[PDB]
Amino acid sequence: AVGIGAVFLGFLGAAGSTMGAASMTLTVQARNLLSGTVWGIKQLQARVLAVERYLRDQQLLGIWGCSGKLICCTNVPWNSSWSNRNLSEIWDNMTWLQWDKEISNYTQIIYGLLEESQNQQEKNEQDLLALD
Amino acid sequence: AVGIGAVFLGFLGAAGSTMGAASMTLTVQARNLLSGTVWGIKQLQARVLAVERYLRDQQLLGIWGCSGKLICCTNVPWNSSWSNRNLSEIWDNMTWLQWDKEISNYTQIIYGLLEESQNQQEKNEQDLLALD
Amino acid sequence: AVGIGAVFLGFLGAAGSTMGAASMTLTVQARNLLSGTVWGIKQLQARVLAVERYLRDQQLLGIWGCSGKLICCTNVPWNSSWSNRNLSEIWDNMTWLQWDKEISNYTQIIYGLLEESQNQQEKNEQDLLALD
Amino acid sequence: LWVTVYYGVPVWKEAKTTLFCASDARAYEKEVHNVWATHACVPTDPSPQELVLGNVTENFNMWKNDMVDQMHEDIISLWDQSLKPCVKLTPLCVTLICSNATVKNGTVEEMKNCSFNTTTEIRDKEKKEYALFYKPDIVPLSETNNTSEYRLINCNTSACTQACPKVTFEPIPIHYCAPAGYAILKCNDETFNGTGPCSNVSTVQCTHGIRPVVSTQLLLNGSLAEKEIVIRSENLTNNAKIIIVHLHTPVEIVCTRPNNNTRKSVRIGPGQTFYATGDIIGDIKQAHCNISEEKWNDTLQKVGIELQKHFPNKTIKYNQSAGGDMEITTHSFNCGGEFFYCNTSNLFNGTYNGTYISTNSSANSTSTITLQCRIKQIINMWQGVGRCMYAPPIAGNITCRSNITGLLLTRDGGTNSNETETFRPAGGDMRDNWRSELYKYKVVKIEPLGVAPTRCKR
Amino acid sequence: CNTSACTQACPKVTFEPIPIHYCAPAGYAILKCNDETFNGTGPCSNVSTVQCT
Amino acid sequence: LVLGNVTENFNMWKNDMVDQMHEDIISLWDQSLKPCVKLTPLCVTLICSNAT
Ligand SMILES: *[C@@H]1O[C@H](CO)[C@@H](O[C@@H]2O[C@H](CO)[C@@H](O[C@@H]3O[C@H](CO[C@H]4O[C@H](CO[C@H]5O[C@H](CO)[C@@H](O)[C@H](O)[C@@H]5O)[C@@H](O)[C@H](O[C@H]5O[C@H](CO)[C@@H](O)[C@H](O)[C@@H]5O)[C@@H]4O)[C@@H](O)[C@H](O)[C@@H]3O)[C@H](O)[C@H]2NC(C)=O)[C@H](O)[C@H]1NC(C)=O
Ligand SMILES: *[C@@H]1O[C@H](CO)[C@@H](O[C@@H]2O[C@H](CO)[C@@H](O[C@@H]3O[C@H](CO[C@H]4O[C@H](CO[C@H]5O[C@H](CO)[C@@H](O)[C@H](O)[C@@H]5O)[C@@H](O)[C@H](O)[C@@H]4O)[C@@H](O)[C@H](O)[C@@H]3O)[C@H](O)[C@H]2NC(C)=O)[C@H](O)[C@H]1NC(C)=O
Ligand SMILES: *[C@@H]1O[C@H](CO)[C@@H](O[C@@H]2O[C@H](CO)[C@@H](O)[C@H](O)[C@H]2NC(C)=O)[C@H](O)[C@H]1NC(C)=O
Ligand SMILES: *[C@@H]1O[C@H](CO)[C@@H](O[C@@H]2O[C@H](CO)[C@@H](O)[C@H](O)[C@H]2NC(C)=O)[C@H](O)[C@H]1NC(C)=O
Repeated sequence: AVGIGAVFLGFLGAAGSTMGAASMTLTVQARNLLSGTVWGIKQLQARVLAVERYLRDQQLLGIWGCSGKLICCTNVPWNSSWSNRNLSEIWDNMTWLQWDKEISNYTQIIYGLLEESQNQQEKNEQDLLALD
Repeated sequence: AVGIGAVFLGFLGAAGSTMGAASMTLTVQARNLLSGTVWGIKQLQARVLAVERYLRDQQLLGIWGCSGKLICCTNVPWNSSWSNRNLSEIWDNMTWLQWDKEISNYTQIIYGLLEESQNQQEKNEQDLLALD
Repeated sequence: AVGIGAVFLGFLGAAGSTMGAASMTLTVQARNLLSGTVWGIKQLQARVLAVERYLRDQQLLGIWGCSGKLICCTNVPWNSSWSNRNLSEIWDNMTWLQWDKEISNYTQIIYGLLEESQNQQEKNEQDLLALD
Repeated sequence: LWVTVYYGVPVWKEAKTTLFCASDARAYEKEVHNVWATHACVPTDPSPQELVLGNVTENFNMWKNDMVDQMHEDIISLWDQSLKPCVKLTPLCVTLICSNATVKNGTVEEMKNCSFNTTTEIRDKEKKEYALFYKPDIVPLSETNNTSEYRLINCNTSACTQACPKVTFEPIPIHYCAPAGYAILKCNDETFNGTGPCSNVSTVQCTHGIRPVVSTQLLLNGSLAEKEIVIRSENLTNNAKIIIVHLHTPVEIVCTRPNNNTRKSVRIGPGQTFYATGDIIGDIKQAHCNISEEKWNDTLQKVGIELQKHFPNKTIKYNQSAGGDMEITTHSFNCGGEFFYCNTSNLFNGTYNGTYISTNSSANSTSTITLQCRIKQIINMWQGVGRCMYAPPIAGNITCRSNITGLLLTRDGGTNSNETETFRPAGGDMRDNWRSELYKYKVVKIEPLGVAPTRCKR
Repeated sequence: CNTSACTQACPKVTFEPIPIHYCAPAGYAILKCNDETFNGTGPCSNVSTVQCT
Repeated sequence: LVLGNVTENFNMWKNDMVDQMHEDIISLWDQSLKPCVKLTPLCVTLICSNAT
């Protein structure tokens, strides 16, 4: 929605801040996931391990329709048993680093509720184009 | 679209079904294209052969404006000599595995007819934004 | 849009033409950035030196909102001190190969003025959805 | 106006990379490890065609290229790799008692009949063997009171590995290809000196087939210039630069070893053999090379006129080589297995004053200049490579017939306000053999992300 | 000693046949024919897909 | 995972899995003998009497 990029705060400078402050500076952690140089067979693996990881994060966001390095809001209903917390006590004081300790037990079954049906809404868009 | 994902049917469970049923399940075949572990110089090739083949499929769908792992419908006209078959006798009984035997001979020249004019419509959208 | 490709001029055939004529043919240079074969340890790096470069060009365009291989126009103001030239004396006679000789002194800070936060207009769009 | 980015932009930056090898398909019909090209290189194809570009003008340069140094390192490491499974000799550092090799009631002047005690495959037992060794391979042992006891020229500095008889030294052509994201620019100017701007540039993926020919003082089986003889130097003012002359038309040289050698196998240790020369079955004759005299005189007059382009008032003299060790002052090459070291003082003896003399009204149209060659087997070939190799003998007479396409001259020091400015042959650094072939090519990195202003706003 | 020189097998390594699973890389699959009357050449009408044999 | 109505051709006698496994077992068995003793001083003359 704009041409601009990442901020000068450095690779992990937003760690320890709020969830809203770490909703900014996402571009910097997105930027620093690729590099390359040479120290032989021990380091050549450290080349390809930079790729095998990164495309995996380009898999799932391509699965969910997000398709980038951005905020991607969906319409899967949040089950209240996952956090049992309102928006203001999550976003204004908590950190991502300690929010992951509460959500990481449930991220797999969240992916298990992001599991079943993106392709049929792609088919719904195709039905809206073709039939309608 | 919706913010959901794959199906539970496994990697190739839709093989042998119809084109309608294999127009579902498309996310699973696109999700199992990357993995990583170690058995030395014989297996290191099996790492990079996972990536060199994956990004090529991310090339062409990026060329055609599809830009993802999804249903992507165009407006290039279908020459009738390629199949000489109507819609219902393709999508309701035929399998993708046996449709590829009929379409693979002409797939190269179909991609050749998928090699003319994307760059000029990106210029046309630039004309629609700038001039209009 | 249209799901179609490139031109028959070959890999660098638009070099030496105008900026308008090399605003065509852009698909061809983008398609020939990946290949694969084997000549051992001297060539295996020559495999990954493709991918380690190519995903880098998929990083920056993934950040700037472009997300592909296309024309991507922004709303960042052009500082006049960079070229001091109008549009017709750039686009109709100059070559990209000699435009880069003038612009590459400044491309770091032009990329540098494409910095801080695309993330905030991934937030404002969310402010159009969550709040409005 | 607003900033706008473009992907797929043809913008170049010259850079270093790792180019890889491509060889033609028919060599893959042969067995593995015969030549290094057929073992692992990729199969080339004429599908990446030569594509002429637009109005591009691009700078090229030979003398600080990276392709020639990379090719030199590849040939060093590949030839080192080819000698790993072969026999390392080592029980051949014994004392050799070398008498006269009186081949059928007459002595040979080049070969000694050296007898030595070999350890057999049973390491407590020994047997006496004999072999005929060339005199460049043989050094007298010490200052002791015995003139009949000799030694190999090694064992003082290194231990030589015998070259395997199943691998060949045939120069299969090598195509150097840039990886994906890079391109190879080829300068198509026929009058191209090798340094400066080229106004007719093309883009290729894989270079033309370079013959890895190892040769000093002449260039064999190389590519030919399109319309005129091209004289290349880094700077012609400096005397210490090797002047590479590139001929428009080749001169055919035919080389031969006439005496009918044989091959004799000596089993050294468990299951590995040492191949040496046995008897000479016939009569003793001189190994030699032949060049046509009229064509060589015409070629030297033409090299005179395009040398006189840079030296306008002076005549052109050719002198013999500077002298020294035989590996330096002789035309050293490989005539199908055997390493020839030919004397070139008959070729480079003449002068050109300014007037061209036609080859007509000759004394005889079949007159030939004959060079007399020595043959070696212990090849101190390079450095950092496993620096020596024993070349096993090959049975029968041998002939080879090749084309001279280049010369490696060197101007003498400036003195006496000289009217002639004489030139001598030179060699010893092998990069100049491959720098004369990689003169058209350069490697460039594609930078496809570009920035331009336009009226588009997001 | 007439043809080669034998190296002694190390006493700390074993000749025991530990089973080996052959796996295809990512982007490939292994088809297993489940026909019990299968001769070994021809069509199989009961095929499954597996990653590691 | 059992599949649907797929019928697929199989063949043993020109498979590539068996040749690759043969090459792997050859190269792995060669690799396992590299650090071991090569003998070589056992090529001496052996005086062999009856092992009574
Ligand atoms: C394959 O071939 C082998 C040779 O190639 C052969 O080995 C030889 O076998 C013969 C036949 O037995 C031996 O010859 C006999 O040696 C005895 C010596 O016995 C006394 O000494 C031993 C210690 O041995 C020392 O002496 C010998 C001979 O001088 C030396 O070679 C050796 O290096 C030692 O220095 C000692 O332990 C004995 O004491 C034991 O036995 C007594 C009873 O006899 C017990 O009461 C006591 O508690 C203890 O247990 C004994 O005092 C000699 O007396 C004979 O006259 C004869 O010379 C060779 O020594 C032997 N050589 C080698 C190198 O081993 C293999 O037998 C043969 N194998 C097969 C299957 O065919
Ligand atoms: C280089 O130098 C080597 C030695 O260092 C030379 O080899 C020797 O050459 C001499 C000269 O010819 C040989 O001596 C002669 O041998 C005659 C034997 O001929 C009869 O026997 C033949 C089989 O040879 C056996 O006998 C000889 C002598 O006892 C043994 O040494 C052999 O090992 C064999 O057991 C038959 O085939 C043949 O028909 C004859 O019946 C003998 O009659 C002479 O009196 C004389 O001694 C000598 O045998 C060679 N030794 C070896 C080891 O080859 C070699 O020729 C030199 N070559 C050159 C080019 O200079
Ligand atoms: C080459 O010369 C030698 C030496 O003269 C010849 O051999 C001997 O000749 C002498 C007399 O000339 C005789 O006493 C010996 O009996 C000869 N010995 C042998 C073994 O022949 C020899 O004949 C000459 N020719 C050749 C072909 O070797
Ligand atoms: C070994 O020598 C013979 C004769 O000395 C060679 O035969 C000649 O080969 C040339 C090749 O150009 C022909 O022109 C001649 O007609 C041949 N015969 C004669 C009688 O000269 C033979 O080629 C040589 N062997 C090798 C491998 O070169």
